[PDB]
Amino acid sequence: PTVFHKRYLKKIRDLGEGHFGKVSLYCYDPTNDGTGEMVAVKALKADAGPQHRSGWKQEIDILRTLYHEHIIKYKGCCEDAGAASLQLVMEYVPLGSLRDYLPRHSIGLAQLLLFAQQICEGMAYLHSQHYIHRDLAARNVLLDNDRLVKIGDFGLAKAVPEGHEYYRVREDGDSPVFWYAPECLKEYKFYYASDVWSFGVTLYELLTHCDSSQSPPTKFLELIGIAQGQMTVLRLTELLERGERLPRPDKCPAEVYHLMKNCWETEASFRPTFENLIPILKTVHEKYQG
Ligand SMILES: C[C@@H]1[C@@H]2CN(c3nc(Nc4cnn(C)c4)ncc3F)C[C@]12NC(=O)[C@@H]1CC1(F)F
Repeated sequence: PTVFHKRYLKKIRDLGEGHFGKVSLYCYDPTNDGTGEMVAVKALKADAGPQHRSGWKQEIDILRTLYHEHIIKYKGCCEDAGAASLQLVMEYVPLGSLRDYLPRHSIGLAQLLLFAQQICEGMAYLHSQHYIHRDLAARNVLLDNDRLVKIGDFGLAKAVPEGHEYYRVREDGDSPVFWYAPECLKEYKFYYASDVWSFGVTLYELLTHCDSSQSPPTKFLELIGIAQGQMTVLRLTELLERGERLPRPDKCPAEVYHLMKNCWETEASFRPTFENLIPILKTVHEKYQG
């Protein structure tokens, strides 16, 4: 409901961008004095079509309903007269994404497990509100302080229909395939369990400290190869169906790797839910925090 008046918005730097969206940091100063609040502003590119324009409206609506300690804070909207859509004004998360953060900050296993737990809390919340995320990756997890993590982007989030257990996707070129379960790649259906597979990939990223050479696209493309034309996805699907998985990250405990493998069961019904993961991670965290 909060309206941001464009006249007090001053652009500081870009925070990120995608094919149809862009996030920039702004100081919102209705005085030009020392009370200026830092905000993250997501805008939809003016050249986006009706599909993305309606998806944007839906994305804005999704963030307005969402309220949880491990979900980025919705702040308000304002008129993007330049793009004739609204702008999503959210809180500014200071330390960035774990993808930006982890390669430069040697973080302990215990803090990593705490992040993992917090991601599950935020996700079990999203799923209780009958929404699937569809883009759960370390790049979408913002670090507030060394003990507070938040899911900070919902560009692909969708409402799970009333009499349904999954959503029909209709796959595109922007689809994060290396974070996707077999049922997503193959049957074009995204379940609540499909987000759990993606969490297993995010957990692998956390345990590799988001090292680019150890990344899911890097490791999967090494296994599939690159002379494989129009068949990266088919070859990814079949390696997953043969039981092939991302390797065990160096210094990752065997029990935690087992948990990652359990999130990556080929059979979606065999995967734990996020509500199931919370007591398990709470307990594995305490264990390594000692
Ligand atoms: C979580 C992922 C990125 C980064 N975002 C945010 N980043 C921050 N803090 C921060 C501090 N340094 N850095 C680099 C980033 N605070 C709030 C944010 F909302 C939102 C976002 N989504 C996007 O960027 C999508 C891709 C697009 F459409 F722009």
